[PDB]
Amino acid sequence: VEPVVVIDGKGHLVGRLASVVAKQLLNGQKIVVVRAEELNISGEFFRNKLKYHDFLRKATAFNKTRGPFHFRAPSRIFYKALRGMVSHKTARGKAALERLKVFEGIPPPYDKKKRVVVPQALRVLRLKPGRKYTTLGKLSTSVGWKYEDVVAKLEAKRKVSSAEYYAKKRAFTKKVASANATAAESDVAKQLAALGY
Amino acid sequence: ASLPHPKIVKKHTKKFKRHHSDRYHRVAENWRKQKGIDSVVRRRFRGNISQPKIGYGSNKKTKFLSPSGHKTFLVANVKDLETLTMHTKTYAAEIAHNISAKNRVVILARAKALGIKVTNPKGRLAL
Amino acid sequence: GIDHTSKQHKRSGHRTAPKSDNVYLKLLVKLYTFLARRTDAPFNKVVLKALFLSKINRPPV
Amino acid sequence: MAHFKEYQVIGRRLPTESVPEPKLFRMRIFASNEVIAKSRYWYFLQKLHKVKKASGEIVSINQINEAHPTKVKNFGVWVRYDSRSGTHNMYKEIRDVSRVAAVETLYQDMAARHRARFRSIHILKVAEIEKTADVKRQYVKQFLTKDLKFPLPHRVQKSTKTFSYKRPSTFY
Amino acid sequence: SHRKYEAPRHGHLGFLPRKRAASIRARVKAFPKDDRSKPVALTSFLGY
Amino acid sequence: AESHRLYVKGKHLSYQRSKRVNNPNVSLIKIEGVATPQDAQFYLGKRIAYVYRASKEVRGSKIRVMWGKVTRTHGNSGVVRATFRNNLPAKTFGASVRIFLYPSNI
RNA sequence: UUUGCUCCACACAAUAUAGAUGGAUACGAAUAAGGCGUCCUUGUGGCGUCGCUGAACCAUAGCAGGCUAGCAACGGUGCACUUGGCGGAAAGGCCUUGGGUGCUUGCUGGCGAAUUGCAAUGUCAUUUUGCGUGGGGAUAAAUCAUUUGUAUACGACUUAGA
RNA sequence: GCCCUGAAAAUGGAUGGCGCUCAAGCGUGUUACCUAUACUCUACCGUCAGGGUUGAUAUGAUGCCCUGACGAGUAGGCAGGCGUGGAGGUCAGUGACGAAGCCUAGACCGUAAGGUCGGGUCGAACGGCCUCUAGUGCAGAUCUUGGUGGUAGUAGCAAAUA
RNA sequence: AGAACUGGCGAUGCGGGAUGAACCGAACGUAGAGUUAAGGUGCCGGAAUACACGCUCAUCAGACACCACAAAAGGUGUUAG
RNA sequence: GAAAUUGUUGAAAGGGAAGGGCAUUUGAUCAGA
Ligand SMILES: [K+]
Ligand SMILES: [Mg+2]
Ligand SMILES: [Mg+2]
Ligand SMILES: [Mg+2]
Ligand SMILES: [Mg+2]
Ligand SMILES: [Mg+2]
Ligand SMILES: [Mg+2]
Ligand SMILES: [Mg+2]
Ligand SMILES: [Mg+2]
Ligand SMILES: [Mg+2]
Ligand SMILES: [Mg+2]
Ligand SMILES: [Mg+2]
Ligand SMILES: [Mg+2]
Ligand SMILES: [Mg+2]
Ligand SMILES: [Mg+2]
Ligand SMILES: [Mg+2]
Ligand SMILES: [Mg+2]
Ligand SMILES: [Mg+2]
Ligand SMILES: [Mg+2]
Ligand SMILES: [Mg+2]
Ligand SMILES: [Mg+2]
Ligand SMILES: [Mg+2]
Ligand SMILES: [Mg+2]
Ligand SMILES: [Mg+2]
Ligand SMILES: [Mg+2]
Ligand SMILES: [Mg+2]
Ligand SMILES: [Mg+2]
Ligand SMILES: [Mg+2]
Ligand SMILES: [Mg+2]
Ligand SMILES: [Mg+2]
Repeated sequence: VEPVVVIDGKGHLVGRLASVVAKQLLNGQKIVVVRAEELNISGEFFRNKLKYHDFLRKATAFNKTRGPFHFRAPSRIFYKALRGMVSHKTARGKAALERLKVFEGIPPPYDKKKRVVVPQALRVLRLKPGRKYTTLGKLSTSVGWKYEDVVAKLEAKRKVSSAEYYAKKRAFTKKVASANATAAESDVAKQLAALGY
Repeated sequence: ASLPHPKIVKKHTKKFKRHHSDRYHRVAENWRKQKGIDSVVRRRFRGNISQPKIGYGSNKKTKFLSPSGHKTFLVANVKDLETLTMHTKTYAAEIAHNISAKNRVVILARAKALGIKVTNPKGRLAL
Repeated sequence: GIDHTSKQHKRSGHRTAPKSDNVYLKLLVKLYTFLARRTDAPFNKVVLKALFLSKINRPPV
Repeated sequence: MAHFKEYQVIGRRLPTESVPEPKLFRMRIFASNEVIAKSRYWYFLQKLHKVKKASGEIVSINQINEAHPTKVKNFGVWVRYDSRSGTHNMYKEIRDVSRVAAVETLYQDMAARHRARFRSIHILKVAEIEKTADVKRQYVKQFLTKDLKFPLPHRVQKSTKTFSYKRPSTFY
Repeated sequence: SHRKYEAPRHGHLGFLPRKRAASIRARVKAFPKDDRSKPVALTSFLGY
Repeated sequence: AESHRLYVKGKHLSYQRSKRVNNPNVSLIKIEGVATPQDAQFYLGKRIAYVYRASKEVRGSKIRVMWGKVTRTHGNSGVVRATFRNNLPAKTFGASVRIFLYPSNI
């Protein structure tokens, strides 16, 4: 319904999230994924590290620069899942993948925009409690991503700024809800209530 | 003005070009049926050219009809043309390729007099 | 798909006209075709069939 | 093989001049329809007596409805089933409101825990345990304590829409 | 079949490609870790 | 007002297809706000326009229209089948279409 | 540079569109827990309340939205200015000040619309580019050739030369 | 029962891939839904079969028309047609006011073999129909003759002192 | 490697088994509509991230017949007897 | 005065071939009433 849908990837079950995003992309919706480092994979961290090492040992024998590239960043791991689920060798798949942006953290353009979640991909809703899971930032750091610390620092800064913004917004919302509390027994408000508003 | 006819349906309008006539110059486009034992076209594998078959045959009611609803009749002179005087709504005259320009003028004038349609009235005109 | 119990598009195997191009024989066949159709006469039907027969099927009498 | 109904099936071992009025054998067959009910009847009668469908007849078939479909009961169920390596008898207890629901739960449970398909299971007996403290399986007994209450922690509501705007909660 | 006699491989695969450096001045690709208690000083010098 | 729209937004998803064979004669349309075939029954028969722009002005406009109509529901999730006078180009997989409210039975 | 280049505004032309058709509407964390409000003894505190989806919220009436007359209230909103601040992860945005000006459907009137003929996207968006009219601004390099040998098969590299 | 140990091979790699853990896994049950050249209905083509109609203006009775069914195919058989050189007849056919030939992401007819037309080029003959006849149809045969490419401005044009 | 009966492939496209002569489904004139077969319905990919009861956590999990493998023997792992 | 092959001009397309089938967009072009 929006021109751009911004998904907060935190705790979003990378494969299920990639399925949702791939279908949206192919249907024609622009998707921006933020906080890719906070994405989750089901299974133990050691399981997923071993899986990525099995991925890492695959490479073109006669020239490793031709073989499958092993992107270490969480955003690029998510992008790998999503690309594997898009028909990326066609022009249609290329257009779909151009309709997508993935980020670690929440960069400036999208830090002041609304973020959504995908309930059918959310870890807390999908995984049975007690099941172990991996965090993409930790997996990526373990397999060679160099910027977990920088992203964490920038995220702490962004969260300070956003908490200040939200304190201001909550104050204003209290003001508005109070001014709406009065004029709730007025004739116009009672007609609105009769009509369902 | 031709006889009324049902809407003309061409079941297959694109030419049946011979297999590999796009691949080799020596292979002409004139349709030839593949006789090869392994021929993917003869075996009719999905994705290959279609072959002419009787199912493509056109409705007998509209067969041989030009888009205007007339059947073409080749005419070489005024006598050939006048074989169509009582059939102007069914047949249209086509002047033969080898008719000279002055004979074409004569034929056109006579066809106009007889209300017989000519399919190629602009052949060998005054340049 | 149909499990055909017999040969499809099988011709009857009987002559329906003379192989001959004799115009007079064809006129006789036309006459006896009319008769066999519009008389209900077994004779007319069998004569129409006999008019189609080849030479070795019409031995001299 | 589907949602079950219970049928009484009565068959005859068809009469002759020697034996008129044969001995009218009856069975309670859990089946999803009457064709299967009669098939199972003949299967078990051929396991039991010298008779077959061609030498007998189905005297009657009648669905048996639960007499009290809206009271919770504890059922003891005795089954005989074939594993991959042998045949075994088993006793289980199922809490439900009807024999058909108990038997459906039993078939699901045998498939789930022993990979015993329908064809591999015989329902030896289904009987309501009238007296609690004769319930001998803890997974049923735990539901018979006084004033039984329990929460349903971690509620997961399904979204009608792809995207949500709220970061939902699992409270209940 | 196997090599039939073991020898170490010839050359170092970590110094690939054996191509011309993109500049006549070699890039410093890592500077010393900063210790921010010391005074301000250059971490390198240029010479001939 | 700011809004002037009298059509329901839709998306051209794909052609009718099996795994490896598509059928350009039938397009699949996701109608916004329709999640069941029961809801899509309302839009069965409604006219659809794919509206696109061209460089060459033709008959007084640089906007061209491909008309079609909803024919039946598709699947379990509100997608519908649609047929157009000329089949949609298939570069429009993911492009927006307009499902008008006529022919109306309200 | 046979009057070049660039920036702003305006008009006229082309050029296309992976696809606008009211608004991408910003805490963070947890989920065997939270949000909000309030209170105190400011806490891993007390009390109240809410969720059970955005089915929300905001916006939304007027020749695709005309021209006018009032009432009420000093609100809302567009615009060009203007004050100060914050924002570097890709900041290119967020907030804020004062005056001006337009609209206001918060309420009450007056006039207009037709004939696109019973529908036909019935054209209202943004992407580049070009040209013309004004106004502001700037006034180089690279390559070849020669040369060097820290280089070199040739290209390339590294040098020098008013 | 499921899971684990048992369980070691050579380029890097395969539940098809991604990925999936109250599954998108396993066992089982219920519905909804997707789509084959299959099934059902209809149209059209052809084939076969059964029929109607020589009572006239009525020229296609091998015709016209009605009804039903059917249609895969190598090797192979048969049928109906398309095209070529030459021959008898005919159209008192075409033609220096332009025959034949050739070129032509121009048009028309035929399911097709093919046929026809327009435009350009050209210069002396040629065609429709009914029949006759054959040295009558090419993608291949390391086919024959001739011509022409990519390789390619490539290999190279460096022995015999200059 | 060799026999029996049948059905196929050869001689056969089409939907399915990713892929494949033979397997599953179904055999084929040209089209339109509807319904299906076998197979499927997270995304690739048309089609329920359907509904229901359980089982399983694998530091080599498992994931549909032909078919592209695994055994004996073991485990207070866990489940049911 | 054909074709192979080639030059020039014009048009168009072009991420490890090209060519093809079904369908439609776009551009160019064109017959029919
Ligand atoms: K050719
Ligand atoms: Mg590295
Ligand atoms: Mg044709
Ligand atoms: Mg073969
Ligand atoms: Mg060795
Ligand atoms: Mg194992
Ligand atoms: Mg699947
Ligand atoms: Mg299952
Ligand atoms: Mg069909
Ligand atoms: Mg007949
Ligand atoms: Mg045949
Ligand atoms: Mg000869
Ligand atoms: Mg000529
Ligand atoms: Mg040509
Ligand atoms: Mg001469
Ligand atoms: Mg010969
Ligand atoms: Mg040849
Ligand atoms: Mg050959
Ligand atoms: Mg040769
Ligand atoms: Mg030669
Ligand atoms: Mg040389
Ligand atoms: Mg030499
Ligand atoms: Mg020498
Ligand atoms: Mg053979
Ligand atoms: Mg077969
Ligand atoms: Mg397989
Ligand atoms: Mg789908
Ligand atoms: Mg064992
Ligand atoms: Mg010459
Ligand atoms: Mg040429």
